[PDB]
Amino acid sequence: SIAQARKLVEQLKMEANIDRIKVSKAAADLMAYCEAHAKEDPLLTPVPASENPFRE
Amino acid sequence: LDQLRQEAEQLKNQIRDARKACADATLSQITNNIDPVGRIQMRTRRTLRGHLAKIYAMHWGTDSRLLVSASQDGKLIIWDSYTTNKVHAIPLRSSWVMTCAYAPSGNYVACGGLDNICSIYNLKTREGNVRVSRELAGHTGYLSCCRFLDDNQIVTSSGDTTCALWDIETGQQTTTFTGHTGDVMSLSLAPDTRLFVSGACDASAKLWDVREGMCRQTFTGHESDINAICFFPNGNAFATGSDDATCRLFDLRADQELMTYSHDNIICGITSVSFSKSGRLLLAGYDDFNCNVWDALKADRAGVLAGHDNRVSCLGVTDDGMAVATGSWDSFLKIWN
Amino acid sequence: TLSAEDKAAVERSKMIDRNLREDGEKAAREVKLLLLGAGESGKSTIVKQMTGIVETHFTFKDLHFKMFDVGAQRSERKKWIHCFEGVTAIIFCVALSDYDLVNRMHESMKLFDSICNNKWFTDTSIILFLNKKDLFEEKIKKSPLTICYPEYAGSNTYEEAAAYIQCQFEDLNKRKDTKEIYTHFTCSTDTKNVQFVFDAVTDVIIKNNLKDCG
Amino acid sequence: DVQLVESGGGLVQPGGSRKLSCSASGFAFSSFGMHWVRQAPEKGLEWVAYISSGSGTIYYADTVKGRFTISRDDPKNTLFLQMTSLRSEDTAMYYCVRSIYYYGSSPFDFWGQGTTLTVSSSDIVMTQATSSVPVTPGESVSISCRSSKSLLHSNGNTYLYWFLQRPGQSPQLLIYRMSNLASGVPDRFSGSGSGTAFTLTISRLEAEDVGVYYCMQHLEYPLTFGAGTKLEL
Amino acid sequence: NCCVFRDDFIAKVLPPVLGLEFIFGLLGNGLALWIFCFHLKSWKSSRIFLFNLAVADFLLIICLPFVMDYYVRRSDWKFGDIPCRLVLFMFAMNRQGSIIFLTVVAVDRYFRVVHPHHALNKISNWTAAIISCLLWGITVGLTVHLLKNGTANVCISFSICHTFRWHEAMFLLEFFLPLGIILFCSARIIWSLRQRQMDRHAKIKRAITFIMVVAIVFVICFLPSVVVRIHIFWLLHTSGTQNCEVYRSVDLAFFITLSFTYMNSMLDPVVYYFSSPSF
Ligand SMILES: CC(C)n1nnc2cc(C(=O)O)ccc21
Repeated sequence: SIAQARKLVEQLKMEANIDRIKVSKAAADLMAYCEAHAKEDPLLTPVPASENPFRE
Repeated sequence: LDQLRQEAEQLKNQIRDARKACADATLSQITNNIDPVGRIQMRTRRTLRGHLAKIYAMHWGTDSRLLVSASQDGKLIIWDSYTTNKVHAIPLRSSWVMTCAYAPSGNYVACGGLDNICSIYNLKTREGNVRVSRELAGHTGYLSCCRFLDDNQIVTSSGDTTCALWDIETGQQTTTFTGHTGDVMSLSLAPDTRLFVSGACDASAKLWDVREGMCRQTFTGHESDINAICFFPNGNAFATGSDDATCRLFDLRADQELMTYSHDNIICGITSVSFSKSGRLLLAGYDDFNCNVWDALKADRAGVLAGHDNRVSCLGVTDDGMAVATGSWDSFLKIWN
Repeated sequence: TLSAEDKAAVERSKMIDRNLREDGEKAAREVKLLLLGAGESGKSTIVKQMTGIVETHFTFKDLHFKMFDVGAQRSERKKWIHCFEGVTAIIFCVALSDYDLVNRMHESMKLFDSICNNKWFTDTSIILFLNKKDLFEEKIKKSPLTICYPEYAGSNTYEEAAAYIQCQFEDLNKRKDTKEIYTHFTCSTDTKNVQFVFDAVTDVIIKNNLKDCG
Repeated sequence: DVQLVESGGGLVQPGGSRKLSCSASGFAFSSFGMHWVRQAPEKGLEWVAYISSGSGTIYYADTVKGRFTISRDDPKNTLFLQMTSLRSEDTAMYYCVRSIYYYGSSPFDFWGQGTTLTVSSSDIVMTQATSSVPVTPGESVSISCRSSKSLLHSNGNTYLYWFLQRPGQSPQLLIYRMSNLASGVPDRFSGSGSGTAFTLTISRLEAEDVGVYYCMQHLEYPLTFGAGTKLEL
Repeated sequence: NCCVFRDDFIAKVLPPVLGLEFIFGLLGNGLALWIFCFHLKSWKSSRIFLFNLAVADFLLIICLPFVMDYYVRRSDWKFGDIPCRLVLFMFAMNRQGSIIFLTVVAVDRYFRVVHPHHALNKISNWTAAIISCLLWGITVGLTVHLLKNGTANVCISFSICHTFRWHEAMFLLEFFLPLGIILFCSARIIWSLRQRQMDRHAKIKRAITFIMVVAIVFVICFLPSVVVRIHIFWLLHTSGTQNCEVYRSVDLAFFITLSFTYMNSMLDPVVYYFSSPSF
């Protein structure tokens, strides 16, 4: 189990050494992407029945 | 001996403290002024029939017109969503199938499940019939989900708490991802394709790296098994559906949870999660006979896709974002819009 | 309305539907039997009397039986157990001689409580099988059953327990209204085990037919 | 390997009867529709008959309606065409063509070797104005085949096919649905156009591409082939 | 021949109660046909046949409103020049469909609980519809044959006249054969299900009461018509006719019996919610 514990410790060190960005910036990026691509979402805005392939 | 455990606990505490330091105004504070998506009414445009058992998985081809559905009947039907036709009816060898995958090129479909064998079927044979190109073996447990990389590499998640990237031509485990504790119940591939995330039953999700082959990040915050997972279209966030009726959207860059999509009216588990084309909408295949579609920026439920007579097992959205197929345990696919 | 290619595609779809219907009818004519167990308990003996999932096709009295020996699975049972929602019976082998071995009957009873009371099997009968009768009788002669069941009081001889273990297996069924746990001591029996399976499956089929029919 | 060999030829007196049989070989015959295409000794191709998958619906050409009978034997993997009252104009060498119809399929993928038969002494009219055109190797050529009806169905597909026949060879498919290249064909070939107007485009025409090029409608099931354009020099 | 009939005070007092029972049966048949709206979760061969019986009930249940030609008390029918000619066929259709579908459901139950592993128990729903239409065609057949407007009063006509030709024996056989089939099926069901195998469950008990109820309702509803027809045939054989007081009393008894034969319509929807999951 010593090898397993050493592997877990090394994995924890690797997963903790990573630099993390601010959550506010990530939320802003998510909102910006959603707003930018909301135009090309037929799922959100119902497409006109002419362009809908599933007429059915 | 115990020094290693103490160091691991200290590292975990340091990681939690670092995440808390990176915390700031929540997603609600940011996207509070944004208007609601509005009520979303969604009609069953098509209702594919022909399965004689419970559907366990579905996947949309890259053309967003062909989908392959796997059911405990033992059949792998490839539908034509536009006209509800059946292009192929593959007679899977082992009737206990619990996953399916349509290759991006459209020339292959993968199936697997309780047999612990991932079979790579072929579609463009010169003989005009589906022939098993390769049956991958090596997983010591039930296969949960498989996803093609481009055409020859396929990654699988099995009940042996390990994920593996294969080489179809060689048929050998090129890379094995280990580090999970419980059964890896679902898998999802990033659009960039160099990363993927898996949600295991140990109430934790990890960010794997296909190239180098180790868990880049570990996400926690659930309280039960993670039965489904999906990437945000931008490839910087993913959502997990747990057994405690809580879709949770994490972020890769901040290494944190952003929301907990929960409602007191729901007490049932989750089976499938998928975004929309822009990611503004997040679907969810709740097992209480219906799928609830929520706004992925304000956590408010914004419509119900009721109409299934049994548990909604598998769910998927087309590449172009024109439809959302939901496969229930009632022997019926259903394409919405 | 539809072009030539579309008409031929609909022809192909109709042919696929016909093949699916035929295969579904053939499958429904068959009878599926999940086979659980405590491990080493004697599933080999019963499967002889007739990786992952180990199927077994054997026919009797013009009836095609399918036994899904699932003991090879090592994952968590909660995730894949719902796959067997449609089985018409659940054979459950239990090692009678194992009462003094290592206390394995407590594990077997826990497994029975987990399976019988599981939400997915509220209406599927359990064909309990108690085998290793000769070894159980020899052990009962050698030692009493108080090792595993101290609450038991009796002469500690075979059949003087009146199948005491069988009683403890039956009362473990919480929902006695919607299922019947058939029991049958599986000795050599001169191939009567298959007969007991056949009567139990026929009874379950009759119950299913009547439930469906009005 | 997939191979289609047909037999039943030979000289026949006018007004007689003869059965022509196709011998399938290893391409899952039971799920393949089959056509019968004839070639006049000096003229272009012409559709004859067709039997669907599973011996379902069945069609015929107006010239041979009633006179000819087509049947298939899936267990024997053999295709039969029974002809009665053969006329003088009925002389032709008959090709045996497979075709599978589903979304994204490639109908008329493979053509049999062909059986030579001699006899002793709607209807969208496709057109190929250019009878022949010489071209040097390494150059780019374009063959135009104007139709007489809008081939663009409401589904968006344009049911036009392009076939190239090498000298003394069975015709092979080049482009299906006016834009999708066949499997195994070189990328040089390319089709384009619009409703009632199509033009195959081949760039850097190499050797072994000389032959008669045929266009084909598939909208109205009384199919019609083009007159055929031959490439020389 | 006929001697027509007389003493219609009973036929003017009690058949009003018959019409009230018909209205109640119409309500029951509406409840039974409400499966198209509510109880459409799943359709099986047994459900198909039960819905067929419901439709056969509803035909007469709606034909009773078609009996709305203003005054009708004892012998005063009006506006029946053809209307009632169709009404008679509708009533015969209801009776024959009820008989045939009772026998069909009894045989279906016998096959389901005596030969369990038999292909018939797993008949495809389309095959159920096909066989249903086939039985409907047979019923319309017989009915026509048996029936084949203004007779004295605008609407009075039946088998009161004795034409012999032994067709009465044909009708009696067409009743007895369903009775024999149903009795045999019920006896085999009970004997096999209870004696050979224990089957002491409450579900089993309820399924036993179903067949008991079906047999009892069938015999009670349809035996009086058979016995009165047999008595009429015997009176035709012995002393012939012209003693029309005796056949007048017999005809009054036959009207009383016919009251129960059409009360079978109101007794029919008992099976729904007496042996099937409903409400
Ligand atoms: C309902 C009312 C018109 N009514 N009164 N006696 C009747 C006899 C019959 C009959 O024998 O078919 C039908 C209707 C009758």
